[PDB]
Amino acid sequence: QANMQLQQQAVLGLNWMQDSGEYKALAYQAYNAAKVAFDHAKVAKGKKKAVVADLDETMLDNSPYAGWQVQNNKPFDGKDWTRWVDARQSRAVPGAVEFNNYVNSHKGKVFYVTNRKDSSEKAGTIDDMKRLGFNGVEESAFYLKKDKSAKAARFAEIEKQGYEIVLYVGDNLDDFGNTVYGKLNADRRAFVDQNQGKFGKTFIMLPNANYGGWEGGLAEGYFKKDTQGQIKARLDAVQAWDGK
Amino acid sequence: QANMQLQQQAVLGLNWMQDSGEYKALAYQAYNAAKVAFDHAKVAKGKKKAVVADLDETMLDNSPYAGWQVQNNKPFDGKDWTRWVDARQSRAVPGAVEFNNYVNSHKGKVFYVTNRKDSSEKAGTIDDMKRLGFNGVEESAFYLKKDKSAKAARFAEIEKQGYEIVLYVGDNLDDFGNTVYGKLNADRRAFVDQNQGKFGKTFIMLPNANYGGWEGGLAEGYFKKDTQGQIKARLDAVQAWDGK
Ligand SMILES: [Mg+2]
Ligand SMILES: [Mg+2]
Repeated sequence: QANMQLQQQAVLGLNWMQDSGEYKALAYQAYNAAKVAFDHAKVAKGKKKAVVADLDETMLDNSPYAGWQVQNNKPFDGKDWTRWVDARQSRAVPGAVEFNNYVNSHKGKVFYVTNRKDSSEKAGTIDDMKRLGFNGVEESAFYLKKDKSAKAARFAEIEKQGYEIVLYVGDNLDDFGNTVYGKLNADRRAFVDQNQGKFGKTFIMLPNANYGGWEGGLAEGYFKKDTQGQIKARLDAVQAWDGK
Repeated sequence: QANMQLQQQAVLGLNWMQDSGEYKALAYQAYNAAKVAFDHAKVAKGKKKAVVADLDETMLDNSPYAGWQVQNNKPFDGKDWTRWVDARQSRAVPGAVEFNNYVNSHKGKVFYVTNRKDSSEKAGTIDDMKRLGFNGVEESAFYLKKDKSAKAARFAEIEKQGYEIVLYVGDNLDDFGNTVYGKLNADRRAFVDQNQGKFGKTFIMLPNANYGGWEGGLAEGYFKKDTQGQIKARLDAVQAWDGK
């Protein structure tokens, strides 16, 4: 089964995210930097300070779903995902709760801009965030996915309400705007070089070695490929020393 | 072959580190935070400002060696590693060169505290660092491994010369001292919680989902286990949703 080959390729990165103190230190580092950024942020007169935050693998830890995929040789499946969301077993990314609550009690507002589905995944999402200790998880704070996965228009909606976004937190570059949405990794890397100065300042990164826009970035039409085509794209992407 | 199963488990994390703009953004974020830390660092009168930096997967990118392991189903092998080092094809972790040069030209000194071998890996190391553009790669800047892998005694040696280490940069928690050297991941995670405030400040983390002290941290005597025992430890470490 090519599906076993596909999920086994995630095992080491899953181990790292789930078990290592290194992963946790990177989460703390991101949220420590995010606090400094928020403290220093200067906002135009008339505006209120907003922080925009992605959820999955930024504030919520869905690693148990990945653990289930590995154990059962399952590729991603939207219906399996909703059952996970409704299981209400999401964990918190280290640092995230304390950061969220800090912002919200110090003249800011965190907005959750997320591609969990507004229709079917809102309830489990809000339940888990309350349980995990996030302050300000009222409906109005959430900009969940409707039709589009691209996030900029939701950022814009927030700006329409007299907020100035002072920072953006995410594990995916598409959490920072639409510049490289649906683009291959060369373009995505180019965006990062162009915006080098913003990282750890206006753009706050969380680590995610398991999935994301970088995965689709491995090859043209990657997500439309079958399991074998996806494995091939992963393997063809490998940069290797010749052994000499 | 269990050895194929072992290296295939690294593929996705290797793809991430090698190809994603996200990895690069995390490297920039770490080095942007490191610059802020260095700018603000206050040192006791009489002392000179030191920065201590690990090399492999902190300032030097050895991902092509990992790419060769995957392509050839090879576990880690010290002799293969030296040939890689002597190949002189090391790449630079994004941000690292600019950070190193900044410190060294602004009343600081970067010291390279590294477990590349002093005897046999020094020459290739220095060659690659000069080629990559690191300033101050004279012999005296390097504290390469002799007998011990633990790093604290080398940090102490630096402190003996009238330096105060203002920050430490690494991809491994053992790059920050000896508190959790050779310990399992629970202890390692506990260290991170105890030192939560230092991350992105005094302790600067780089991402490494491919290998490290966290790998040995998966199980008691992990590095002494055969390939099958190591795969088992990885798999047994997986935290999984029950699917309901
Ligand atoms: Mg996310
Ligand atoms: Mg290292």
